Amino acid sequence: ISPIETVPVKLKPGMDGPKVKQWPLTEEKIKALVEICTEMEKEGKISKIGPENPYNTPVFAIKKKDSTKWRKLVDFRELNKRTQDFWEVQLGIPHPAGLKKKKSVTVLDVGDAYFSVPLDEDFRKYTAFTIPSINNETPGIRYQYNVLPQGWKGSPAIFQSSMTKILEPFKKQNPDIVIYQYMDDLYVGSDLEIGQHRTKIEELRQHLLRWGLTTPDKKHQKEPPFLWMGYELHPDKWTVQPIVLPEKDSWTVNDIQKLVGKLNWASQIYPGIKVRQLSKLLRGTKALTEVIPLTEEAELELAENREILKEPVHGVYYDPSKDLIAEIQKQGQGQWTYQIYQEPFKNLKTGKYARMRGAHTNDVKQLTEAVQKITTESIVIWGKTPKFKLPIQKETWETWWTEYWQATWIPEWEFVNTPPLVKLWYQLEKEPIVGAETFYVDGAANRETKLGKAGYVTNKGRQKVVPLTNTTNQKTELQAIYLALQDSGLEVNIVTNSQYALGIIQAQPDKSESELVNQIIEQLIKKEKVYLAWVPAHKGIGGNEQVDKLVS
Amino acid sequence: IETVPVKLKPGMDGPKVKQWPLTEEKIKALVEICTEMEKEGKISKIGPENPYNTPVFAIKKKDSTKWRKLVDFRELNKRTQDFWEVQLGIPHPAGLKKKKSVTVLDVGDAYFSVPLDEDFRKYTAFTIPSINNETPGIRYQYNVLPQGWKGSPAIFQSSMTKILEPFKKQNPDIVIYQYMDDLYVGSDLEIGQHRTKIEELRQHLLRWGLWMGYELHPDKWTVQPIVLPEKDSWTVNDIQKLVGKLNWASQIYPGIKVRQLSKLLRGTKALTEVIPLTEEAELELAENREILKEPVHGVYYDPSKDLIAEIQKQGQGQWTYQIYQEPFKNLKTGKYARMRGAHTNDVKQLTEAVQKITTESIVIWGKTPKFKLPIQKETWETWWTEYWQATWIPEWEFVNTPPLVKLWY
DNA sequence: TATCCCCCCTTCGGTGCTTTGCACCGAAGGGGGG
Ligand SMILES: O=C(Nc1nccs1)[C@@H]1C[C@H]1c1ccccc1
Repeated sequence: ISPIETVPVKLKPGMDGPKVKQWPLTEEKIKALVEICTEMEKEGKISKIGPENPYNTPVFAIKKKDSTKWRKLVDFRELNKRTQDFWEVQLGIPHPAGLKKKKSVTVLDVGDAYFSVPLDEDFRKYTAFTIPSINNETPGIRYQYNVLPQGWKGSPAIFQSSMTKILEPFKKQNPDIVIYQYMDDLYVGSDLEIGQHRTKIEELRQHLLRWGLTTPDKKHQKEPPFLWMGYELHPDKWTVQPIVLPEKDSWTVNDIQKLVGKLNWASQIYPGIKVRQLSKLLRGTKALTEVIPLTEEAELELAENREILKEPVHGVYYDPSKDLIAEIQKQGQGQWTYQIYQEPFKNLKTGKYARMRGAHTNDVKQLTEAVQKITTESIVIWGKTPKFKLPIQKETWETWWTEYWQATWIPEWEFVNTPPLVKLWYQLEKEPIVGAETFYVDGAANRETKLGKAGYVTNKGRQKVVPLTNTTNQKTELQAIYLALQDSGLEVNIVTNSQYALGIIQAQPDKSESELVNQIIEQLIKKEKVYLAWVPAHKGIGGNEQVDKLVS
Repeated sequence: IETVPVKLKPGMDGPKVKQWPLTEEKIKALVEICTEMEKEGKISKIGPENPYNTPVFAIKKKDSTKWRKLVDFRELNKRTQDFWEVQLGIPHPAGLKKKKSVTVLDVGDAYFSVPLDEDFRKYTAFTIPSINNETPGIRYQYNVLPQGWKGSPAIFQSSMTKILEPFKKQNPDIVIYQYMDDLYVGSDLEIGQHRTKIEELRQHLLRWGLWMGYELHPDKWTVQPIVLPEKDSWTVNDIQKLVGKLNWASQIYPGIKVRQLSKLLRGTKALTEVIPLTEEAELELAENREILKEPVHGVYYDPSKDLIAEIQKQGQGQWTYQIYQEPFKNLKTGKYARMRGAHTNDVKQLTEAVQKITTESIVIWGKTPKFKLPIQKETWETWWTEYWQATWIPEWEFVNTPPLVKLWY
């Protein structure tokens, strides 16, 4: 064994170690001495300190985890917040699509490496644990950890630091050997011949044994496929582990959440996954034991997802000698899919974007949100922003970014004709229309009464006022614009006294959470030319003062 | 010199900021630069026990090929206990605005000779991420004064004064003011002699302790008052929009009166009808136009407040901005126009406008402003690094409400 | 009644201000994989 250095660990200042007794347990689930404890004491992972360590921690045996293997899962829920904080240095999880074409691949596993990495001397006392012996009728003996506990707050960071320190000399001495080290896995690949690669693997094993870490051949995976973090590595292919979707005839909300989660997990390779109808059932919902009915849309969506998943699909590994191309498609209701690839019909990765940013948004903005996401994911996974192949027309994009009040950009894209193509349905007018009808719209509502009036006046003299109930001033403004749009012809000039409504319709939305806005968009797309203008309120400007008195 | 102990303000802990993802070339440049720095001993690798982290970005300054490291210090500067007030950052030359030429020099490399206080070393930690998360982030720690920290010039003040004393001795025709890592050198003399003299100043600094160059002209800077349209025949829509603009201006200038202008709009006419102005209307319009032409009265800088900068997109590559401490007491209203080669990149235009505005604000008042960017946070954080060149970073907030304003166009 | 990571999704009081509703957002929990 080698003397791998320990890391100094302390509690948070001004607060001391916990003392938590153990909940009542069962004789079947426990022992007079938890038989693994004595063996670990002999092995050196645990020592005995009885009189002068008046600290404790909850200890139990797990039956659900690892197929009732009875793992010694000691719970440190209190000491975790009682101890100092740590900065975990790894953020995400490696993706095979970021891997290269390596001729020889071997996966090494380090079993119980946490219990092999030593713990700091001072902090050993704070991890004291005791267990009752028989039916909680005997006290038992109090022990204390000598190595890294399983599930302690600093354990992952400390183990990663120790393991990268161990692996540093070997990586330095061999630059051609690639070694992915995530948590408790060790993917090792190379461009060497198979025999020489296995020889290097044996040198790696002997090096780790010199450092006290062993890689048992029980978990040492020799030949492909190599199960890696739930993926199936092949010489020229990768695939997620085969998925077993719930085929239950009845569907609870818990089962629906399981379905959508497994569908999201399968979405990174299977194209065309949609979960919007299965999440509209999740919003609001009900008690988890309530048998949730399935809408026709939801069941059609599930059938389509099943027919997608009934065939196998696979990705390909990265090749730095080529370029990355991503094509975006539109799936309606605010759903988008992309197929990042390098050569046609062999896609490195796949995914979906279905978020709704804002109560009022349209196709162009959501496509910009999709490209801006794909960008940051591609940066994370490859370090290069891909070339986009968008459905938006170049003229439409130019118009949008030149006339929009924000700063928007898309890195580099070529227009691809794949319907439904993103296009702007309606445009407003910059100059008043010659020979159009002018409407002065105003709506006044008292919040203390939850009533109000909405209507308009016109230069040609026609007037209208409708009473309102259970609506706010904003609503009244939107309804006033709605009446002005409805009662007018294909060309109309509307004067409004509401910056809120003027900004909402000016943002040029296509879909909204408000039926008022949806109806307004339908009227506007039906119309041919529409102009909007804003005047101050209570300014005595023309018939606006009169209509204000009418709707007050 | 000796290390001056640095402590935080009472009751609040050090920085904890995540690291934004970087591209392949930026990561490679960062790795090479940090390897060289560690070999020189300027940084030391650190373990997991440090719970502090600040983001680091890689940039490439203009007219160069070498990459340059840039570490975001915003949080640490905001947390540090008064190395801008208790230390020599207070005095700002009121005559810096009135100079024909203002040059910007780079003096950040001089800070790498003074070690930092050991009790404060733990706070200046940063992480270098890896592609695809392939390896844990290579953490580090500064062994010397860090570039971009507000207390770094505070520490180096005692040496910078000594270095610059002879230059002010033989040549007291230049006003000198440094903000963080940069030195603003301004001379009121002819531009031809100005460039040759900086070479001597650069030579003097070179031998005692780089070949780039910047140029500003603070004299040719004016506040932009708002102006009403000047038309002979006025339409109903044009009169309504003019009255709206005057109502906007009324919150700023109390002298504006729109009683007669509102009296002119008395019934319902079509938007395209022409309304001829009356005598009283013309008189009121002339008075209001003179009031608007007159520079704003009552605006005074207050050091107890903070500067807030608005930015509006006016279209066709033109932007406007306003620096103020109170929303109706604007200190400087300006305008930016798209430069050649950047007419098709809103992120690039806004990023260069931010640098121009902050440089002007530093030169004028000696306090960088709090930006209010008209952009999405996600796309800004994604693409603002590819175009940034300054070695300092302001604090910006985002806005998603439309401005709707033609008041500044 | 195990820890910590990425991810998806909906629900929430909390501030801007665009007012006292409304738009917007970050902090949690409910799942998926480690
Ligand atoms: O060890 C591991 N092996 C595996 N490879 C493939 C599938 S599971 C998992 C990464 C480990 C982990 C699990 C729970 C909590 C913390 C950490």
